[PDB]
Amino acid sequence: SARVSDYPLANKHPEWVKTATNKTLDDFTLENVLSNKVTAQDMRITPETLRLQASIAKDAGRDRLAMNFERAAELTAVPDDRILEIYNALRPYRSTKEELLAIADDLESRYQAKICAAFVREAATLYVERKKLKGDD
Amino acid sequence: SARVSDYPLANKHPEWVKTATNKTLDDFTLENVLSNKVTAQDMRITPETLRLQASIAKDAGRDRLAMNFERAAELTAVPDDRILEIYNALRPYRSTKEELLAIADDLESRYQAKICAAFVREAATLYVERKKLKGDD
Amino acid sequence: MRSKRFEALAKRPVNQDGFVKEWIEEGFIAMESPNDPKPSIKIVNGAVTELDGKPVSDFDLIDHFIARYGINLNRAEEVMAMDSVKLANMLCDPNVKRSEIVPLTTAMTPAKIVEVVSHMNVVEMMMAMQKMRARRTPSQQAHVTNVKDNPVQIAADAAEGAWRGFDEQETTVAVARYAPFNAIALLVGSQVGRPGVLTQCSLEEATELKLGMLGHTCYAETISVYGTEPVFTDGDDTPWSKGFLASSYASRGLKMRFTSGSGSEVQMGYAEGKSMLYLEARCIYITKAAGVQGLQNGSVSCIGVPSAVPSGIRAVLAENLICSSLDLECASSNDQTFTHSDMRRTARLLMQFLPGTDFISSGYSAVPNYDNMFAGSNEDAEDFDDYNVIQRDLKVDGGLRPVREEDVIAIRNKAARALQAVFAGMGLPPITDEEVEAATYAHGSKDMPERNIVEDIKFAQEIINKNRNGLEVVKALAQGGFTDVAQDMLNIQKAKLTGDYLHTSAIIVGDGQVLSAVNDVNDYAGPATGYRLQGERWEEIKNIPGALDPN
Amino acid sequence: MRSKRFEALAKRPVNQDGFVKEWIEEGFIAMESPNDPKPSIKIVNGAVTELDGKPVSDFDLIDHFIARYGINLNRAEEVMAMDSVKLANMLCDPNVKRSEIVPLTTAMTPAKIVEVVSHMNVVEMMMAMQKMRARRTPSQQAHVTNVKDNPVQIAADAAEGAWRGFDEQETTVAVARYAPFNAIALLVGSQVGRPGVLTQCSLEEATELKLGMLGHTCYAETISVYGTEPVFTDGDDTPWSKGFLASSYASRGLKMRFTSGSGSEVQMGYAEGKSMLYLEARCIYITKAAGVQGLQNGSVSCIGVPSAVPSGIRAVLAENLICSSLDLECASSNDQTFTHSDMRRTARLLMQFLPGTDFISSGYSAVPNYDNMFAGSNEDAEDFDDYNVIQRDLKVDGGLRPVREEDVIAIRNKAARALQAVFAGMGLPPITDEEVEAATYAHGSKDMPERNIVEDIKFAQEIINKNRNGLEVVKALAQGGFTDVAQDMLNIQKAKLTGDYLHTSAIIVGDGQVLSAVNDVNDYAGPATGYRLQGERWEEIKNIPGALDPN
Amino acid sequence: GFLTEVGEARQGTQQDEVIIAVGPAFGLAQTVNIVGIPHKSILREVIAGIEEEGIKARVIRCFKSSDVAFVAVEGNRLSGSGISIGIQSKGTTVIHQQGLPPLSNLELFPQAPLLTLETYRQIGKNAARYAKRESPQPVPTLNDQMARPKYQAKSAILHIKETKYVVTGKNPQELRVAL
Amino acid sequence: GFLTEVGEARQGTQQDEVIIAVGPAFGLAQTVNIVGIPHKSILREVIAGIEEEGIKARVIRCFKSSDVAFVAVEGNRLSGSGISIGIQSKGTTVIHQQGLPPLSNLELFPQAPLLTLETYRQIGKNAARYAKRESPQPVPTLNDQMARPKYQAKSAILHIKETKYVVTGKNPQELRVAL
Ligand code: B12
Ligand code: B12
Ligand SMILES: [K+]
Ligand SMILES: [K+]
Repeated sequence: SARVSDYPLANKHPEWVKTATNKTLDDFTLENVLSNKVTAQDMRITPETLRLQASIAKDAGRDRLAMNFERAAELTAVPDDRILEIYNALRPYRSTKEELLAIADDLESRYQAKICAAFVREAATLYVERKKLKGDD
Repeated sequence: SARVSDYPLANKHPEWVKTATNKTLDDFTLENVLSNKVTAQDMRITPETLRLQASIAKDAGRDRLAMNFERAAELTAVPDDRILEIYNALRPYRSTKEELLAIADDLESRYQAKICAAFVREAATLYVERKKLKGDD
Repeated sequence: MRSKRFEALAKRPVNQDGFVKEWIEEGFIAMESPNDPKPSIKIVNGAVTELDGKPVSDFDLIDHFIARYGINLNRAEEVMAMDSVKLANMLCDPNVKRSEIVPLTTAMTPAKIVEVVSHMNVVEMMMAMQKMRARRTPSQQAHVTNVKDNPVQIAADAAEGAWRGFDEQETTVAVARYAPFNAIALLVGSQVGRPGVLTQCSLEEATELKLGMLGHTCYAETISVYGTEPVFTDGDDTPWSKGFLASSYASRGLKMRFTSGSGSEVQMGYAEGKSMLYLEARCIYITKAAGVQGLQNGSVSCIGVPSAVPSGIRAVLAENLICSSLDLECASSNDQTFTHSDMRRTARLLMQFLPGTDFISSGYSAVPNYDNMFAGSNEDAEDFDDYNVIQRDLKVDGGLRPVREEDVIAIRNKAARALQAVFAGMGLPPITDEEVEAATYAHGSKDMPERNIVEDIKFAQEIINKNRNGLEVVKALAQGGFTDVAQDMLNIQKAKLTGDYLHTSAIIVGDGQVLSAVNDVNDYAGPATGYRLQGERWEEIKNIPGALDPN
Repeated sequence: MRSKRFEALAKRPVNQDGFVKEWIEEGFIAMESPNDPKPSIKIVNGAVTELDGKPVSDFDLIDHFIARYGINLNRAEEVMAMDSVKLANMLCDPNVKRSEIVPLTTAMTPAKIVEVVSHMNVVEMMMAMQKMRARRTPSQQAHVTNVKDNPVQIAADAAEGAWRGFDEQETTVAVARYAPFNAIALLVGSQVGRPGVLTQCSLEEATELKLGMLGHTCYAETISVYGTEPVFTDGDDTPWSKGFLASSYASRGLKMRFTSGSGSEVQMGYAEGKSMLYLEARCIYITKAAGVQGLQNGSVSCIGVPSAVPSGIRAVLAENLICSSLDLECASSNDQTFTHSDMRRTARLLMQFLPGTDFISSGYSAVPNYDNMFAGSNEDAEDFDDYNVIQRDLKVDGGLRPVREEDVIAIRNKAARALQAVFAGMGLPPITDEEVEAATYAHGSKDMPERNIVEDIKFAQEIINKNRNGLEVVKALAQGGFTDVAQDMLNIQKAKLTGDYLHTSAIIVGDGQVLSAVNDVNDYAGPATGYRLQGERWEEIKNIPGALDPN
Repeated sequence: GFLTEVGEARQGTQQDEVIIAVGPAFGLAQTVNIVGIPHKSILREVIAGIEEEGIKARVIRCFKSSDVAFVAVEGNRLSGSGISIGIQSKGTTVIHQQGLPPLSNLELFPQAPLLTLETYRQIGKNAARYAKRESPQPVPTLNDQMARPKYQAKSAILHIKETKYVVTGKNPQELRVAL
Repeated sequence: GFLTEVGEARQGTQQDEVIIAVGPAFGLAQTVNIVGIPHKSILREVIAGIEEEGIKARVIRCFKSSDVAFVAVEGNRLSGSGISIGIQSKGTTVIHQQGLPPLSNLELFPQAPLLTLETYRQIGKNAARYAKRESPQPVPTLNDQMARPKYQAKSAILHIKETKYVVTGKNPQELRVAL
C-alpha cells in the first residue's frame, strides 16, 4: 500500500481516509456535527487507516513503529472499557495465568486480534517466570 | 641552526644561552645578585638567542614570528632610551620624513640594524602617502 | 578568622544546591561506572541468547523486551564488532549522514551505545545532536498549571503559551479529581492561542487514557517506563503493559510518547549497582522496542539526582543523544528545577538549546514557578525575555518569539471568554465575568479570585462518570459564538482520523499541516546545510522589545 | 489595564541591557553585512596588487601592511578559488587535521576567512575551536585591581588568583602614577600564589614598555591594534609603530600579544560602513603580519557594541575562531561586563569555555566587580563557586580549581608580608601590620584601611624617575627573609633571557616548565583524542565544597 | 520504641475507623522525616486530627513495598471505611481509598519538606471526613520550586534507606503507639 | 546657545590660566551629556572650580580630532600653565598637561554616566591646583560595573555623532561663554 511518498495522507490522498458509512474528511463540518448527522462514532480512526500508516512507517525504515500501528489496527475493534480491562490485567499482580490466557483467547476468537493475543500470551508466560501475577507480591 | 626538537632551549640547550655581557644562566643566583657579581646590565637577551628562536619558529611553520624575532635580534644593540625615542617618532604626526630617514640611517650604521632600517624606511614613504607626518593633522 | 571572601561566596545560591559524592553501589554515578556491563550479543537460531554479558537464563522482563523487540538482529553482530571510538567519530562527523548511522545504532545493544557516546565531550554531543535529531525543525513544549487547579487561569496561560510559540502544552493537577477541568481548559485555551497546538493532561495511566477516550486530550507523554524491574513494578507496569497501552492510544488515533529520565531508579530505590545513563539506555530501548515513536528524557523529574554528581549534566545530554541516535523523537527535559543558581541552570539548558532537539524543553513553565505543579521548571514565564535575547545573540532558533502585551492580553481574554461559554453549555459551575478579567491580566494564581473547589470537583468527576465526551465542548462553543474554536477543535479530530501525526516527531503547524520527521527530514551535512535560522523567522527573532533605533 | 505578567517581565534585569537595531552605514552590524567586501586577491610579480576588491592604488596603511606581511602569497590564489562552504566544513570536520588547514587559512584574505566562518553556527564554531586552538591545554587569565590602587590588597588578590589556577594576571591603575606599585605588588603576589604566573600592567604604550624595560612586568597584552586607519590614528599608532613596538618587547626578552576586539571602530567613531567582524579580521591579520604570536580578542572592552545587535555574541565567537585558525594564541575575552542578567552572561562565556581556548577568558575578575578597574568583568570573585560547579557538571576543564579557605588565607597572608618586606627594603611608604591583616581577610577595598596616596604616588614615580629595577625587588625579598619568593622572582626574570616563552601560547607551568604551542601541540582528531579532562585534574575539579557523602 | 507489632492487621472492624499505613522504617531505622520532624509528633498529630472528627484510627505497618501508594493501598483494603493514609519515613503522605487505582488517590502531599505538624493534623481530619463520607475541602496545595533542588538527592538516599526493610510476601502488622 | 567663536586660540602668556577644551559639537549639535546634564551647567561648574582657586579659565573648541585625549592635548599646548581639561559632548573628561604623551594624563574620568555637577566642579578645582604646581588628591575614583552594559552602545552612538564635526587641519577656536 502506502509509502513515505504518500505521506501526509491528509495532503496526498485524503480519499484513502474514509468511514464505514463512507463519509470523508470533507463532511467533518461543525454543521453536520451540530445537525447530529456526524457523530462521535463516525470520528473514530479505522483499522484500514492504521494499516496505511503502518506501511508508511515500514517504508521509512521504522519497523517497530509499524508493528505498533498493526496491533493498534487490531485494537480498534475492542471496546473502550474492555481496553481498560486488558491493560489493568497486564499490570503487576492483577491477574493469574488463566485470566491472561483467557484474555488472549477472547482477543483471538472474538476480536480476531491475532498479534495482540500472541502479545498477551507471551506476557502470560513471562509473568510466570518473573513473578508478576496475582499473589506474587 | 635550531628546530622544534631543540625547543625549549633551557631544557635542551641551556649552554647555548648567554647574556649580552657573556653571562650564563647559572650565573644568575641569589648570592651573585646580592654580591653584585651579576647586575641588571647582565640580564639582557642576546641577538644569538633571538635568532635561535627565529629558526625554531620557522621550523614550526611560523615565518612571521621568525621575522619579528629577527627584527628584535637587531634591536638588542639599540639602547632603551633610543628604542623609546624610535617608537614615538613612528607615531602619527610625530616626525618629518627626513627625521624618519635619519633614524633609518642611524639604525643602519650605528647599530647595523638593516632589517629595521628598511622597516622605518618603508613607514616613511607610506606615512608620506598616507599622510601621518608632522603637520598632517 | 573567617575570610570575608568566603563569607560572600557562602551566601551564593549555588551553595544551597544538593551535591553528592559518587555512590557507586546505590547507582549514584551519572555515567561511566566501573560496574556497568560491557557490550556483548550472542544470537542463536534468530533469538538473542546473550545481552551485554547477561545470559537469557538471567534476563529480566526488560531484557526480554529489548532482546525480542528492541535490537535489529540482522546487523547486531556486525555492529558490535565495530570500534566504539570510530562510531563516536561518525556520530559527530558532519559528513557521515544520519541515514548511514541509524542502521548501525538500531543494531547496537544498550551497553554498546552507552560506550559510544561516553567517548564524547559536550561539544561533540552537540555537534552529533544537530545531525541525529529526527525532525529538521526544532520545537518547544510548555507546562500550563496553577496551584489551585483554576480552570480559568489555565485556559488563559495556555493561550499566551500557544501564542509565544509552544507547539505542545501540558497540564496536571494539584487535586486529581480536577483533571477533566484542567484538560478542557488546556485544550480550549491552546486552540484559541494557536490552532494545532497539542495538549496533554498528565495523570495515572488508566485515568489518563480514559480522558483521551473521552476526547479532552490530543496526545499523552508521561507514559512511564523505568530501567530496573523493581522500579517498573512500583511504577505499576511492565514492558508488556506499557507496550499494550501504547498500541491502545494508537487504536484511538492518539499520538503519544514514553517518558523516562536518568536518576528515576536511584530515586525510586533500586538501581542495581548501575550508572544512571546505562539504566536510562535500557529505557530508551524499551521505547524503541514497544514501537513508540518518541521519548521524553534528559532526566526529567529526577534532575536533582544526576545534577548532584559529577558529569551528571553531560550524562543528560548523552541520554538525549542516544534517544535521537536510535531514531526516536526527543522531548528533551529542561522542564524541572535542579538549582538555585541562574548560571548553572543556563548551562544545563544550552546543551539542547544550541544544537536544537525535537522539543528543546519538554515543559518550559508558561507560568511563574510558584504556579508550576511539576514543582517548577528550569525556565519559567519570568525568563521569557532572556530566552528571546539569547536567541538573537547566537542566531539559534529556540522555538519562541517576542510578543506584544496588547496581543497577549487579547488572546488571554478570548481564551477566558471561550472557556466561560463552555462551562455554560455543559452546565458547569459558573465562570464569572470578574474571573474572566482577572485571568486576562494575571501573572499567576495570586491574581485570581478564589473558587469553590468542592463544587468544581463534583462536576469534574461528572464528566468522567457520565462519559461526557469532547463533542459536548464543541457544541458548547458554537452556542457561545466560538464557532472558530469549535471548528479548530473539530480540525484536531480530523487529524486524529488521518493518523499522520502518529509518526516520529509530529506536530501540527500552521493550518493543519503536520510536520513530522517523515516530511521534515533532518538532512544535516555541516556548515550551510540542515536547519538554518534565516528568512522571516530570523527577523521575528531579532525584533525584541527595547531594540532602539540608533537615530 | 496592566498585564501583571508583563509588569513582572519589565522588572527583569535583562531589560536594563542596551539593545540596538542594526545600523549598517555606521557599521552597527556584527557580521554578514551587505557592505562588506567580497574576497579577491591579485598577485603580480610576488606583490599583492588587489586585496578583497581594493586596488593597491587605494590601499590604506592597514591594507599595505596586510598585503606585504600578513598573507601567504604562495597559496593565496589557490585557496581563494576553493569553496568557502567546503573550507567551513573542513574547519569543524574532526578528521581534517589542524596542520592541513593552517596552510590554507594563512593564504586567505581577511574577507575570505570571514566568508568561511559565517556559514557556521555556534555549535560548528565550537567544534572548529577545540581543534584550531593553538595550545593543547586550555588556560585562564585574571584581573587583579582595586579602586584605591591599594598595593597590599593587589598582592593579596594576586596570590589567591594564582592559587585558584590563573596562569596570567593583569593589573591596571585608577591613578596612572601608582602604576609601578601595582606592577610590583602584582608580580610579588602572583609568585607567592604560584611561581610562573605571568603578570602585566596595562598602560599607555611608552609607559608600559618602560615599566617592562625596568623588569617590573613579565609580559604585555593590551598592545592595541585597530581595524580602520582613522581609529588607529586616534589610538596614536600605525601598524609600523605597533610592529616596531612588538619587536622592541621581544628584544627585551618579554612576551607580548596584541589586543583587538569587535566594535572598537564603531565605538571610536569610524567603522567605514563595515561589519564589526570584517574590521576585526583586519586586526587579526595586522597581528599576524607584524609577527606577533597571539591576540586578545572577542570584543574585549567594547562588548557592548556587538551585544547590542543580532548575532553579536556569535560574531564574538567567530572572531576568536579566525584568530586561532590563523595560528595565533587566542586570549578570548570573557573579561568585560555587557549585561545585567546572569543567564545572558553565562551563555556568552560558554562559547569559549566549552571548546577551550588558549585563555578561556583574558580577565576573569579576581576581585569583586566593584573593585574592577576595567569597569567590570563578565565573571568576578563571587562567581568562583559557580564556575567550579559547571566544570564538574559538564566535565569541562575551565582552567580553575576549587580551593579551601584555610589555604587562601595563608597564601594571602604570605603575599602581604612579602610585599611588607619589599616596601621596607626599598624605603617606600610602609605597609603596616594592620594592613597585612586586613589584606588577608578582605574581599575587596571596602575592607581595607586607607593609605596616604599622595605619598604613595610620590615614591611610585621615583621608581620610574630613578630607574629602580626588579633586582631591587629581589634584593629586598631576600633581606626580609623571603628568600623563596626571591628565588622565584629571580627564576621568572631568568625566563626573559632564554626566549622560550616568546612562542605561541607560552605559559610557564609547574617547575619552571614552559608550555607553549611548540611543545603542547593541539592534536585533536575527534572523540577520545586531543585534550580530555581526566586524571588528577578531573579529581580536583570533582571535589567542590558541599559534596556530601551519602552517609 | 513507640510502636510495637501486635500482629497481622485484619479487615473492617466497622465503618468508623481510618487506617494509617506506615512504611517499614518509620519509627525504626528512621525516626524523623526529611527535615527533622520526628515520627511520634507526626503520628500523634494525625491520630489527633482523625479522632477529633469522632473517627477511630488504626495504625499499620506495611512491608510489601516502600512506595507510599502501595503502602496506602495495603492499608485501604484492610479498612472499615475504605480510606487510608500512607506515610513514608521521609514524610511523603497520601490519602487513598479502595476502588482507586494504586497510583491514583484522594489527596497527595508530594513535597515532604513542606509538611508541618499543623498540616499532618489536617490530613488526619480530612481522612476521617472522607471516611464519614462528607466532602472535605482539600488540604491546601503546598508547592516550593526549590524543594527538589534542596531535597531530591536527600530524598533519594532516604528512600533507598527505607526500601532495604521491604519484605516480599509480608502482610501488614498492627501497631500500638507510645504517645 | 552660548558659546561664541572669537577666533583662533593663541598660546597663553601668563600661567594663571587653565584651558578647557571641548569637542567639535560640544554645546552645538549636542546640548547635554550622556545622562542629560546640560553642557551649559557642566562648563559653568568646571569654570567655577577653577575660578575658586584663583586661576583663570580659558575655553576653546577643538576640531582636529574628537578623541578626548587629542582634544585636551590641543589645549595643553595653548595653555599658559600647560594644564588643560578635555571634554567630549557625552561628558567624558580628562585633565591633561604639556609634555605628557597624548594617551597619558593627570586625571581621567572614563565613565561619564557617573559624573555629577559636583564632580565637574571638583575637576575644575583639581586642574587649578595642578596649574599652581600643587599635588591635590586625585578626585575619588567613580567605577560602576553596569555603566558599560547600560551606556556603551549609547556612548558609541553619541561619539559617532560628534565625530561628524571633525575638521582636519583646523586649529582650535577661542570661545566666549554665556553662563
Ligand atoms: C519526582 C516526581 C516523580 C518521580 C519520582 C516518584 C517516586 N515515587 O520516586 C517519577 C517521575 C518517577 C514520578 C512518577 C510518578 N508520578 Co510524579 N512527581 C514528581 C514531582 C515532579 C516532584 C516531587 C518532588 O521531587 N518533591 C520534593 C521531594 C523532596 O519530596 P518527596 O515528598 O520526597 O517527593 C516524593 C513524592 O513526590 C513521590 N511521588 C512522586 N510522584 C508521586 C505520585 C504519586 C501518585 C504518589 C502517591 C507519590 C509520588 O516521589 C517523590 C520522591 O520520593 C511531582 C510534582 C509536585 N507537584 O511535587 C510529581 C507528581 C507528584 N507525580 C505525579 C504523577 C501522576 C506520578 C505518576 C503516577 C505518573 C505515571 N505516569 O505513572 C508516577 C507514580 C509512580 C510512583 N510509584 O510514584 C503527580 C500526582 C498527581 C496527583 N496524584 O494528584 C504530580 C503531582 C505531578 C506530575 N504529574 O508529575 N514522579
Ligand atoms: C571602553 C574602554 C576602551 C575602549 C574605547 C576607547 C575609546 N576612546 O572609545 C578601547 C579598548 C578601544 C580603549 C583603548 C584605550 N584605553 Co580604555 N578603557 C575602556 C574601559 C574598559 C571602559 C570605559 C567605559 O566603557 N565607560 C563607559 C562609557 C559609557 O563611558 P564613556 O565616558 O563614554 O567612556 C569612554 C572613556 O572611557 C573613553 N576612554 C576609554 N579608554 C580611555 C583611555 C584614555 C587614556 C582616555 C583619554 C579615554 C578613554 O572611551 C570610552 C568610550 O568612549 C575603561 C575602564 C574604566 N575604568 O572605565 C578603560 C580605560 C579607561 N582605558 C585605559 C587605557 C590605558 C586605554 C589605552 C590608552 C590603551 C592602549 N593600549 O593604548 C587606549 C587609549 C585609546 C584612545 N584613544 O582612547 C585606562 C586609562 C588609564 C588612565 N589614563 O588613567 C582604563 C581606565 C583602564 C584600562 N587599563 O583598560 N579603552
Ligand atoms: K513534559
Ligand atoms: K586581559
